[PDB]
Amino acid sequence: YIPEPMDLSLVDLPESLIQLSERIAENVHEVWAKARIDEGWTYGEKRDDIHKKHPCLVPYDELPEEEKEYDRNTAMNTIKMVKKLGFRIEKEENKLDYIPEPMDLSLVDLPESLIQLSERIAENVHEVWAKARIDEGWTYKHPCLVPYDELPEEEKEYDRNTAMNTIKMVKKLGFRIEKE
Repeated sequence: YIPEPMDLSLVDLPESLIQLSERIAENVHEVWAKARIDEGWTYGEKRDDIHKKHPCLVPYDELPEEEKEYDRNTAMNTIKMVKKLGFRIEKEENKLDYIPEPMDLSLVDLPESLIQLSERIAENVHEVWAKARIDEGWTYKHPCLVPYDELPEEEKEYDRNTAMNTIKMVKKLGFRIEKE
């Protein structure tokens, strides 16, 4: 099995999609902070995994720039995937006082075309994961290094709901995704 992820190296994002990419990365930080603060986590300068302290539990603007890169690139890469498949994307606080306010996607409905788009994203994301690690000498050592088709529906439901949630964030942020 040789994973072949989509080549995004030639797609170029205009300013409106760069900004969309950054508001997505911002919202996934808030989702993460609400999730863990409700789990009983708090800010501390160094991170303790058993006393539930962590330093990124901060307003997004007070995160270090390196600390923002991972989500920004992931969000940007998903937008590029959507672009390379031929989809248009068009329209239409103090540290101690920080309460994360993630978007609510509970009621965002996705048409069937975008649900399958989400599935296509999840497949390629799994493909990027495999190649990266298969390039570093891994082998089936992980049992997820399989064709996306031959993954167990337990894990395939996870990747697909992650991509589905990004597509919902785009729609709640006022954008429209249409083929051609």
